[PDB]
Amino acid sequence: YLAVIKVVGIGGGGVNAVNRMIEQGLKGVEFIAINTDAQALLMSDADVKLDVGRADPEVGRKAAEDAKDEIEELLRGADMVFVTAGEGGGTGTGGAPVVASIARKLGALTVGVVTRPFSFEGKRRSNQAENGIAALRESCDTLIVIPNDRLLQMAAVSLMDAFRSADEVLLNGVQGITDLITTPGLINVDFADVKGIMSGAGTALMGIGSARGEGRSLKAAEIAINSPLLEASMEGAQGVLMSIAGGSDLGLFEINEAASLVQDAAHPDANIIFGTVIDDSLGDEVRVTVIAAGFDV
Amino acid sequence: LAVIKVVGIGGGGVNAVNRMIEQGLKGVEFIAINTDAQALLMSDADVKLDVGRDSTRGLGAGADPEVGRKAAEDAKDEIEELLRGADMVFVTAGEGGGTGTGGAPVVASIARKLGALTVGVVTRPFSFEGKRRSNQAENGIAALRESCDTLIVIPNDRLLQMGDAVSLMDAFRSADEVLLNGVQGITDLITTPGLINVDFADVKGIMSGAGTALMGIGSARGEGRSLKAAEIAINSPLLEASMEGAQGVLMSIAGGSDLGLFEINEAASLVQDAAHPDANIIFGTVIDDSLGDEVRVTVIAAGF
Ligand SMILES: Nc1nc2c(ncn2[C@@H]2O[C@H](COP(=O)(O)OP(=O)(O)OP(O)(O)=S)[C@@H](O)[C@H]2O)c(=O)[nH]1
Ligand SMILES: O=c1cc(O)c2ccccc2o1
Repeated sequence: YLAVIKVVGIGGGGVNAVNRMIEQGLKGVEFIAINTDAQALLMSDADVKLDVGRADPEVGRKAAEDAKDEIEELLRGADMVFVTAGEGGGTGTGGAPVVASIARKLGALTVGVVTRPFSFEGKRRSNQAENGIAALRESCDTLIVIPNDRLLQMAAVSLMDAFRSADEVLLNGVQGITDLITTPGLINVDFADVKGIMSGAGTALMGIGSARGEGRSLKAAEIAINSPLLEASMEGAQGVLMSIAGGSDLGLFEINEAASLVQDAAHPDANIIFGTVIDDSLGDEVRVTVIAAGFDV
Repeated sequence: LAVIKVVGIGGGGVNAVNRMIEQGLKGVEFIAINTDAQALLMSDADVKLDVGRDSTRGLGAGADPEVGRKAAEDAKDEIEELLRGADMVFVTAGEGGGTGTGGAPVVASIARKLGALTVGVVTRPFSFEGKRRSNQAENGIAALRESCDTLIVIPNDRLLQMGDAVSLMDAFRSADEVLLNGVQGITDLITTPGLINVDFADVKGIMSGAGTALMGIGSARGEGRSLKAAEIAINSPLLEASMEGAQGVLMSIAGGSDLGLFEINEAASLVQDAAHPDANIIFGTVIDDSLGDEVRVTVIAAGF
């Protein structure tokens, strides 16, 4: 009866992202690692693991289609599937859309998570990364797109910091939503609400914010609604999800001030899903995640 | 904090990493890369990558370094994605086989292309392993040295002059230990500093572009421990009697919190008296409450 959430990392970048989620204690989900390369295997502590290798996206797609039945049996039962090939290119890019289409034909709410690489990484031809997004958005209910370039606006970031930041915000692209659904807080939500703003919703962007001390929830919320990762698209989004993670001492009044701000910041006709998550490991810090989907005609 | 990643590649490198994990080396991420799937399933590394499955069946590179080089290069995008974010990468291997000899330069070059401070720590095989393993290790060391800021070379032959005079497995365990000593002697300055704090920036200043290097290790307890451990270390057979001509020297003294500045300083006086007249010498200390009344000096010598 409660939502069954499965999180699928496919390809080297995807299995590695899933391994990071496991090491950071992301709870309440089933982890699935799918390897798509014949020549190598990244190992994983995921609950469920499937090797389909039997650096090219076409290779990753054929490997996944060859295993469509096995893949489908792993996904059967899920209310929600996340699919990511994480950072980097590779076969995962090709296999991701196959997993996503299987999940959506199964009727799971299917959320793709994809990263645009930094511009300083170059491009390898076919417009490979752009095609990978398009194929994924062709088969996802919601595609969360993380533009890594916008991280360089979040300061005077070093090259190592830029990579560590990309990893962290990718992880949050899953955690911020899944914790809202799976983990109790003062303000809880219905999986059905979440299904309503994300189903058939198309492309989404994300924003994050953190603060300590006085007015932490309003500060963190204002950082999140203003995140360069949202690419100034908050005002036109027709679906908006916001989750506030903090300690269990966080007062209703302060929470509500953040909820009121996202409503002022959002388009008047937007669906807004608002909740909180008790995470006492955070001290007097509070962490806001904002997912914006849709667009205004 | 600086993000430190330690890569064991090939069988010996993966075994050294397990020993690092067994002995509690902290503050680093351990990455095991091998061409044998069952040896990687016995690894306790945080991250594990099986390469060359098409070209080796998961049974090693058959002592062929070109096989190990192609297997790592085939996985270069994956490896790069595992290293991304590190300020410091160590690349550790037993030279002379196929996987470590061939693959270590690829891992190192990725770390260097990312701009991480890239430190190799590798062993020369024992003379009794035969002349092809020595030849292959020679080429592998030369390739590795092109892609490392500092490449620490540990001659296994000299291990047999130290400690107890037994068993083949015992000797390789000794290799595992000295590889750990070379990694820990450096990483602990950054992750668990004592009184004389030598941070990542300092280590980067002395180790960047430094070239080939040797190490010495020494420990002692009781009266005059810090002087004793320092003298064993600067006289270590692993230093191949070349300490005294080295112009860059990094030295760490690890001890419990009862280790006094006076003790530390007396060891430092001894080392710089014995050093090259023009040598750059950096001394740092490591708080390690696990050592009891023991003190442990590690010495890294480059620039001969
Ligand atoms: N530290 C350490 N060194 C080892 C161990 N076993 C072998 N060595 C050393 O490392 C060298 C390389 O061995 P090994 O690492 O196992 O080969 P490999 O790189 O995996 O190459 P392969 O795939 O062709 S079998 C050996 O020649 C020996 O000198 C070990 O258990 N610990
Ligand atoms: O550690 C493992 C073992 C495997 O069988 C596997 C298969 C596919 C994907 C990831 C995997 O990680």
